[PDB]
Amino acid sequence: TLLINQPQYAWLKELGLREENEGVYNGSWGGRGEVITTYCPANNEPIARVRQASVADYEETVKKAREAWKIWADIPAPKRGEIVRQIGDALREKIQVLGSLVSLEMGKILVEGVGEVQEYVDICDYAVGLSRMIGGPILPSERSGHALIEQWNPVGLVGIITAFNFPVAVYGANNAIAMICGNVCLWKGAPTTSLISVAVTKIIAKVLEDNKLPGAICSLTCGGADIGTAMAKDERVNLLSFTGSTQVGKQVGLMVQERFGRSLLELGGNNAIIAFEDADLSLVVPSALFAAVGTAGQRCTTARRLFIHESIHDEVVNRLKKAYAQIRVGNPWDPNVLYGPLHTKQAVSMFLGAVEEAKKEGGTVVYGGKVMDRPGNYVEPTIVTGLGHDASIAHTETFAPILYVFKFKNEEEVFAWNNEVKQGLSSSIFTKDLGRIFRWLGPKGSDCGIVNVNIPTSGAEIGGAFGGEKHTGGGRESGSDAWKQYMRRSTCTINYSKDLPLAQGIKF
Amino acid sequence: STLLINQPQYAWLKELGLREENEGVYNGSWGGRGEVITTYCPANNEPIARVRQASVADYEETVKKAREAWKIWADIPAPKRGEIVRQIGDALREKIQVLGSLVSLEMGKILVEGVGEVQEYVDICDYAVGLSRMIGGPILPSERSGHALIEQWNPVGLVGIITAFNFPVAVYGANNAIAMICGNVCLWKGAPTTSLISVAVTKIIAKVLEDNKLPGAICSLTCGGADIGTAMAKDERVNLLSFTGSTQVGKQVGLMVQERFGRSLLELGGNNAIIAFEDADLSLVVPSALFAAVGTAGQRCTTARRLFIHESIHDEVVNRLKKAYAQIRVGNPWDPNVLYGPLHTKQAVSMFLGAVEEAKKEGGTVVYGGKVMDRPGNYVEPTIVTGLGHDASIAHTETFAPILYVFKFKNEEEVFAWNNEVKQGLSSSIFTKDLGRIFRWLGPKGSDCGIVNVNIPTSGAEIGGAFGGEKHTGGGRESGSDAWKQYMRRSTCTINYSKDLPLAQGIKFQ
Amino acid sequence: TLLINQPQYAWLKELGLREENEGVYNGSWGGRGEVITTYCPANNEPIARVRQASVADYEETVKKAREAWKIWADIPAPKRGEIVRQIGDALREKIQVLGSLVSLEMGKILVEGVGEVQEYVDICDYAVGLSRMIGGPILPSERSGHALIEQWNPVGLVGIITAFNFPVAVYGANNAIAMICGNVCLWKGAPTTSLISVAVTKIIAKVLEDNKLPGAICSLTCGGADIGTAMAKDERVNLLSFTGSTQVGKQVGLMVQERFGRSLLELGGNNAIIAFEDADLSLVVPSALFAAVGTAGQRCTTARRLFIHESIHDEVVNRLKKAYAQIRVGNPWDPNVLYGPLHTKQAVSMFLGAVEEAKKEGGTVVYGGKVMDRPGNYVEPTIVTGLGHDASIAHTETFAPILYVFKFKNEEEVFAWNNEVKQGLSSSIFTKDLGRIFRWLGPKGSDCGIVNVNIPTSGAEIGGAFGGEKHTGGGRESGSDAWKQYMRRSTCTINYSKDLPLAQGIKFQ
Amino acid sequence: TLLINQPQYAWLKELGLREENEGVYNGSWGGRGEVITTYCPANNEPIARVRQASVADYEETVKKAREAWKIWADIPAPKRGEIVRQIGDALREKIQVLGSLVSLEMGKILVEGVGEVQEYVDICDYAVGLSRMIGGPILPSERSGHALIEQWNPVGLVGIITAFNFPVAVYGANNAIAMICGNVCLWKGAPTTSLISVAVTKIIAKVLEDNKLPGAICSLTCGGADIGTAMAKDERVNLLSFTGSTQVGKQVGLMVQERFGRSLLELGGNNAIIAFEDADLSLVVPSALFAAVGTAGQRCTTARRLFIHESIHDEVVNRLKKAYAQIRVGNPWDPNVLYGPLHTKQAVSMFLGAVEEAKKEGGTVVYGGKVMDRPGNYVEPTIVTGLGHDASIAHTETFAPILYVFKFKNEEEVFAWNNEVKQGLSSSIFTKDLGRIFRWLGPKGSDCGIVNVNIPTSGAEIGGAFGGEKHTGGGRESGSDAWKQYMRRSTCTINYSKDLPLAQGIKF
Ligand SMILES: O=C(O)c1ccccn1
Repeated sequence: TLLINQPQYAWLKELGLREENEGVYNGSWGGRGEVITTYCPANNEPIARVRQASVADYEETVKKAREAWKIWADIPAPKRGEIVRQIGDALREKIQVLGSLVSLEMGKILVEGVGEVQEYVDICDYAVGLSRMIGGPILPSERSGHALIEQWNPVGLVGIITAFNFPVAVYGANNAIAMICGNVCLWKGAPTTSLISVAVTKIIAKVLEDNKLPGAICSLTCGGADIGTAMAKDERVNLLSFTGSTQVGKQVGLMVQERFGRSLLELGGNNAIIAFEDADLSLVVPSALFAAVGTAGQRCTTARRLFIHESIHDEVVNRLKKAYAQIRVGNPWDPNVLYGPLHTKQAVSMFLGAVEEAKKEGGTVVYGGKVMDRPGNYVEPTIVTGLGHDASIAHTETFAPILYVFKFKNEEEVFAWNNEVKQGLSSSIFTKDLGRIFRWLGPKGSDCGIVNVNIPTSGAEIGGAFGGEKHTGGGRESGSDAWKQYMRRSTCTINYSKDLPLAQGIKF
Repeated sequence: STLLINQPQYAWLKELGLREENEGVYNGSWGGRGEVITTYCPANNEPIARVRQASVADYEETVKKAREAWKIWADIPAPKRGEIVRQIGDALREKIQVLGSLVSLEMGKILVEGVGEVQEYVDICDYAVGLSRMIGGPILPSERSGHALIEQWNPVGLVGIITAFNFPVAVYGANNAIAMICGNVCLWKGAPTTSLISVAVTKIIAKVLEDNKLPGAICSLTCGGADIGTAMAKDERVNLLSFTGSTQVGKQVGLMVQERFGRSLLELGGNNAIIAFEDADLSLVVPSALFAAVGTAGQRCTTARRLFIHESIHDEVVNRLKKAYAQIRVGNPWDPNVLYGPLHTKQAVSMFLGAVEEAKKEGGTVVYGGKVMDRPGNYVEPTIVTGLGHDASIAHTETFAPILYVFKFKNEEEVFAWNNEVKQGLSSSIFTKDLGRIFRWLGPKGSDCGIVNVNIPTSGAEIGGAFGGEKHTGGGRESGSDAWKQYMRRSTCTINYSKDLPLAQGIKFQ
Repeated sequence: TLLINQPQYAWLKELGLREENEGVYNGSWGGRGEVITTYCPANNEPIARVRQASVADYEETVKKAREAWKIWADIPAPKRGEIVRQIGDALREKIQVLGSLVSLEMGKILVEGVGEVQEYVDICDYAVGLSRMIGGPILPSERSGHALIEQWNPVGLVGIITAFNFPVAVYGANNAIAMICGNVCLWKGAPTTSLISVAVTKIIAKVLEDNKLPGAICSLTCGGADIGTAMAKDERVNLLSFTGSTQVGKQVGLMVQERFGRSLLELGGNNAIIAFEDADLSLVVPSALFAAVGTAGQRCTTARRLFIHESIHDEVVNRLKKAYAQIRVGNPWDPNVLYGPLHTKQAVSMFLGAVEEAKKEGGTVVYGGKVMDRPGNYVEPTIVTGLGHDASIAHTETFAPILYVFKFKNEEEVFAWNNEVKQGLSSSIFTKDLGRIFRWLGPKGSDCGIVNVNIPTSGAEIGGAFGGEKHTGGGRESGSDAWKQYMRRSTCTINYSKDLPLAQGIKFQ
Repeated sequence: TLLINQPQYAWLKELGLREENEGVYNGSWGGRGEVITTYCPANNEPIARVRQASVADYEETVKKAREAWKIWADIPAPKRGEIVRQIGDALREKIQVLGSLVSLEMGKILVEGVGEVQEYVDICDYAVGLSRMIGGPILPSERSGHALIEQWNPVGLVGIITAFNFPVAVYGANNAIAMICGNVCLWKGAPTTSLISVAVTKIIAKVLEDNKLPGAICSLTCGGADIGTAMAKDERVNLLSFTGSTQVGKQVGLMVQERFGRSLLELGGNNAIIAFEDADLSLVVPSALFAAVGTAGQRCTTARRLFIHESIHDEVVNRLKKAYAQIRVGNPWDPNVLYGPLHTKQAVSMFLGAVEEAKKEGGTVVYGGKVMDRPGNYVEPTIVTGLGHDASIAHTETFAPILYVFKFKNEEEVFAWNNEVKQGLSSSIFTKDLGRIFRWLGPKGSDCGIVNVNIPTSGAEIGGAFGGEKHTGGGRESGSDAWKQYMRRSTCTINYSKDLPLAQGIKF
């Protein structure tokens, strides 16, 4: 009955999962909330069960995490990095089976499930180096006998709320950075990826316990919106990193602002690719396909708007069509598959509604647009032509593989059309024009947090800060100085003299 | 005759271009179709001059003109924008004494502090000029052959700036100089009771812009009250809103800006503590506490309001503080060598009396001061209260009045906790010679504030570092370090200059 | 017969100059060495005289500079920055008359003279900001109870030797940066630009004295090779910044290394411009003209090699010839003059020798190649085609306006030819190809300190670090973190605890 | 008679060592130069033999390294970091046996041998993070339509000459950083630690080979002064990093400067500890012992001068004497051993000469001063009192455990006494005075590259740049932005417009 109780899936026990799993970890495993069953999206069969957090579970866990912080903040940052390095090795030891679980419970293809674990592994290695580097400048005081220094210290407890579509890597990016910065973490993942959240936490818990560290340093409280909301309102959650829908994210942002907390918001995108007349069409067509259909269109960075110069529009559309027809559909863990199911049946319903609404707004389905007749949550990847750039359905983010195609003529209007949506995550132009590229990157260019040239909207690397502007929420994760969001800055002046000169020469 | 600006002894006000009635809207053009306000001298309760504030149409027209000017301003390279800011710096230098005198007249702080406040603006202009050659991000090594990876920084657009009465020049200036070199345009709304100062500052800046053939709306002014501030917080065209003011109002500003996914920079109240350990140099403690507590008549966000003294030295420090308080020269604040001026409004005087009375109700002892002074203007005695518990309600209330609550302590850990227990988190100071204690105060179990000082008072930051607080102080930073990043938007940019398309994390998709 | 005594040169007195000028400043003005007369290269007439430094002058000045350092290093960097700001203002007030002196004594046209002073003004502005910023990171120690910080402190006395061709801005860039970093300076300029060194030193001296600072913070000892050799051997000169010829610079570098001092070497260039087949020729032709004939070809960053793709070589050469013919020649202070004299008579002999050797090596002089028949050191700007890329004359740096033009076909061979010389100062390519640009900026591209795209090889802005690789000497000036060359780094670990955790977990007890 | 042929030392074969080993590696192993035998300094028995490089070997190896660079420089820096990370893992796998070999062939005790490999491991970790970080700023050009960027690129071939006393960690610090910066390396170690050089090179060669990279990326040419001099004069060695004697390093710097190459010089120190009257004597005494007798006084950072305030001089000396007596002498692999032999018999001769000269200069040997009666190069750790601060013998760098102890009265004079020597590496004060600590760190304080408070002169951590000033030569290794010495800076202006504005507004 349960897939975990079948021999074809026995590899699941290599992650320590069983028929019913505790979904609270705070140094002890438990869970007194409702028992959830998660299902495989490729065939709608139940996998295994997870005991979620009650409100009392949440309360005790927050309290144990903050107690653990007293020990953890006293550990020198490079020694904290050593813990994160060992997390990276423990992920390496299980990268194949953990990525297989991502494919089974979430539904993305195996190379992407494994790639998502690799992302976590890479940010661990990055964080280990950062743990010898984080800090601020010593600055020259205008005052004799005074030192001026910028200090950075952990904020305390970092709550981390993640979404279904990257159930490993977003948590990992938040976790590795927050840890070397001296914070403790509390994780609430998507309820429909509870087994993944448990498996990752099992890997981390062993590293902590092997090092005789309190496990609440990386706490887990599986649950739904009630846990998410409690975290948003909890003054003891010093920083709340939220990855999820723009609609829920706005309310998270407001609840955290109400209590003068700190939030890091990673919200939706409505990302555009723009192909100018001089673009390399050998580069445009596969870039569009990967960015539109990768992860069955379920990335925040998924290419949802394709603008093509009038001269090459019909040619690119025809070529994209013949390439969609060759997409290989099947079970996401089957090794010769490019395209798996959507994550939920609700997502199929939303996809179907968006398609029919695109038809009612005057669009033409030139490829796809049908729910597939097969077990699971499969839909056809879809191309829609003929809508105006400001069509209501086009300015809506639908987490589904629907690509809206538009004509354009001049650079100035199409830069404006890129920027006219409420979201601001990723953006790509394809062109060879040197001038046009630097204008794209400049103040009158793209307004997004990711601004790419001759590569698609998705698949960034960990060395840079990841996030967006406008309704994408403003937060950054991973690289550059994103670590600063997980710490508090102090500006510190130390008088080591016997005099008291005042700034600006004030003679009191 | 009744207006100060029409008396010959205050004729120096006209060196700032101020007249009997002044336009309070600037956007390239001077206007003001809203209410006319009269601002008053707190040292003698006489009216100074009038300002015609912004109507709603004025605000609407100014936002549009600023955003039009941004199209031109954003195309000027940063170093050339720095040259404009450098010229603003020179303009303030040439007016520093008479502008500081106006700050003393309309706001009420003493002359060395009014001049010192203009000096901060001059300092931040100098800083921003060098920064205009420096702002940007790293070129990073991509993991992909044939790709570049670069972090770009670009202006957010229109920066709205809302300021308070108690620093009517320096807070605007720190926001303005940094926002300008970062390629933003600005829209200023100051405290209505310091409207002449806002007008005078904007006349200085507008001349530099116009002399450089630039659209004046780059540094716009819309004088007005809470309805204008509320419009700025609700306006999607205001890309970043920097708000300095009360915690209560700032919380509502932050919520409104978050409601529209705007950006906000919040600089709210403090309840700042000085802590003197038993080993402290008392010859640094007593003068430092005096300046931090009675400076600006106790009306700074960074004013010391809580003084923790080790039990072994509590009585002696209190006695020496009392003797120091009695020495303070009181007078008109624009008079050189005056050390103590009036509170900004009559209401503040009443709230001073209110807090003193509540402090007595809660069991405290007024060991010095506590009364209004018998003279013209809004003068109160700088006041010292002993005997309250550290958790007394009146001691957890920011009041822009010169009242210092003094507490005893014994142990390091408890007094760090008492520093951290309040809702605000702006500034903090310990006085001690102990090396370990100092690094613990600066560390993760030490002060939770944005300013963490050792052997100096809570007030008087230099411009080279970032300025701001944590917790209910709102989290914004101004001035130094990389505070400039709050005025720009980061983008992480990958440029494929090859003929292949390898994907991150080595993912194969064919 | 001195120019300074003629009515039309009376503006020289606005710089405090007179008939015979003291060439030593250390708080007081002096000079007991040989008196030198400098001459205007536009008419070979004498301008004025400078009393140079004796050994006793040099000895007394080094001692005074190091005594002043005790005061100067105690002044907070932002307060030092305020001094540099006032130097910037005193330069702005005299920019026209100082530019004019640069034109008269050095010989570059007035816009470049004024523009060189502007460089110094610009870097003052930059340094004022830097004075609030210089320092190092606080780093996380692996040891509990320990702080780990990087401190930066001045080296002490910075000796600065400069050349004739940029007699203001190279000193200025070293000066502003060394000053905000807490160092005192000792200047020895080119003897043929002694009046410019004196006039600059007078402007700075007034600012120091006006601020009640000891004037030896910016000391001057005008002299020849004897003073520069003394500086290179002097253990009291903590950093020697030397701008000049590769030959002299190599010996300076050795002498400083012999005594374990620090040196900043800014030496010669043999800079190439490369025009690919896809280049905007409306960009190539004016860019090549400016880089090759600007300052009469006497910049270290002057373009001396021009690589043009085979397809466009003849078209570019003809357009450049037509462009050379339209250059306006005359007195460099006269309006709209774009080309003035070479700096010395010796430079004119070198110009002629290089051209003869060019034809000997098989070259073809397609334009110029002769001295002009007029007073001063005027030579025709010259274009030579037909040499191989590795001809001897083309690998030698001659401070004369001679442009060597080469054909190429493929990108990899021409990148290599850029890199094949001993110098490594500046380089430039003209192209629209996005991949070619990033390869030129990458590890298999240009090996130079300055690597440009669609602009010539000369005229840098101050925001970045300036200098070259290979025989150019490795030093950097002005922008980015060039300031670190003027300071010493310390790595400082502070135990504030009551324990002694050892690094790498070594248990030794 | 060879220890490697005794079954007692069979653990050496875990490092791939044999009776006769190849001392040249460039992807293949060889060596046509003289065969050197290295000896164990604790018993003067021969360990094994190494075939050193002939000049022909060196020429062949330089050429192969330069060709390998063309491949290596094209590998993206993060992927170069992945190679270094694997090098770090390969060292972890052999840390005990490699640490034992350091103790056997060099002579330091086992916790320090192991700890020296740990330095290398830690710098690999650090460099892995750096590999995603190295580069320069994008700057705002004053010219419209222009970009201004600071690029950093590899210099090419980095020659690395190391010394006997840290035969692993110094090479490692140079190697890990140079690798991620895109350089190839050529290593010439101390002839008397040739077996250590081969063993480290064997570990790195396996990683390179497993990753299908040319082995000459980390070349080795074992040899003496002829190889070292060829490297210093070789224009193909773009950067030469030299750790060693001040006398030899001066000639290396001159030879490199003659050819306009780059050199990084890490030379000797004459390092001082200063104990003020308010110092915690419980910190002072152990720190002085570890810093003075650690590694039998053979570190470049060894404490050789101890300045004690007059009021506490006698009590500190007496307490140090009572402590030196409890130093445990034995073989450097025997357990609980604090103190081993000197590296050579010549070092013993220099030791006796220095003790004899110190006595003739008026010093009193208050502890030690004599050769130990046992096999190997053992000498007693020695304390000398009574000398003036400028005594001739105290201003020699004798690489042996002799601590010269001086009195002082005032801060200004003893700071000057710290600074009066020719070397400028490490320095340390013990005090509680805030004002004195910040003066020591400031412009009138220590003139050294390492400036410590309440910790001794040795044992620095990898996060900061390591090196000294004055006759210590000025190079830096390891942390902060020391990576910049291994790369070349370029300032790059890109005109993406159709206009030609000149800098400073010059109209031509
Ligand atoms: O530290 C202070 O008192 C603060 C500084 C910035 C402007 C307002 N006042």
